[PDB]
Amino acid sequence: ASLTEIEHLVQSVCKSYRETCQLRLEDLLRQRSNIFSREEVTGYQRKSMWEMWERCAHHLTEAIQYVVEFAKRLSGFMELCQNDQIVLLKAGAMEVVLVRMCRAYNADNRTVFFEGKYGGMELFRALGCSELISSIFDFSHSLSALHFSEDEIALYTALVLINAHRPGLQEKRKVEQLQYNLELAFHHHLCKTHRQSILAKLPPKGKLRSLCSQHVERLQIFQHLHPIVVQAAFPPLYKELFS
Amino acid sequence: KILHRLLQ
Ligand SMILES: CCS(=O)(=O)c1ccc(CC(=O)Nc2nc(-c3cc(Cl)ccc3Cl)c(-c3ccccc3)s2)cc1
Repeated sequence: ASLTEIEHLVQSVCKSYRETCQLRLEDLLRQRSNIFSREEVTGYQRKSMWEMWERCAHHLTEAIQYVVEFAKRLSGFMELCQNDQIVLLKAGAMEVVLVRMCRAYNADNRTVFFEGKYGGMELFRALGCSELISSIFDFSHSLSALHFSEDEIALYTALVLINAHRPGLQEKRKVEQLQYNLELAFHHHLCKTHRQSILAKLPPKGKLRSLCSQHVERLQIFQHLHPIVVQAAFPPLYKELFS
Repeated sequence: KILHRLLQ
């Protein structure tokens, strides 16, 4: 409740994000010419549905683990009760990764960083969920048009996580208070940097929810086809969040 | 279970 306090929250959030961002932006940018060839692409398409699902679930889990660490270092998160921490992470971890993903997306040729190189949505054809894949690509394309700075991603992803509307919260008002302070920090930073134009261009929450629902739906379809693969070869954290 | 472990 003072400029100095809000500004302190902005830097805290930005720091917490930097420490848990998984890959540095520069590293991702340096690799943009490193693109899968036609032969490697064909190689991905020839892989079994279940091998590809397993690999995607593994990489999603790695990314989620960084988001979990982000939350632990996020001012006020650990002071919430354990029930609410779990509720917020279960609902928001995937949404945060989806936002973070625009950093690894190349709008100029419509590719994303995956297993050491950049590839287009055709790389994922073996998954058998083309609607989900192109929606994530489209979502990433829309976020790329905003030209997020890292600090903006830090602040926005903090708010994606700290959402007082999540069902199952026991200390709703306490999450409301933290949410409000992070909104002030985000919006103060946007005001300071003359970037409040992006507020109206941020995707609605229903878009993020739609992507997460589709992901869960397509997992369910896949798990019905290969139940022992999920039981035997999917990461436990993934199954906990999504099964 | 896993999420609980990561947080603690
Ligand atoms: C996120 C933090 S970072 O920017 O530092 C970073 C760090 C590592 C990586 C490499 C990686 O893991 N790429 C992946 N690409 C997709 C992906 C991306 C699109 Cl646009 C469409 C379809 C897919 Cl499958 C993944 C995926 C898997 C399962 C479900 C949903 C998504 S994982 C990328 C980014």
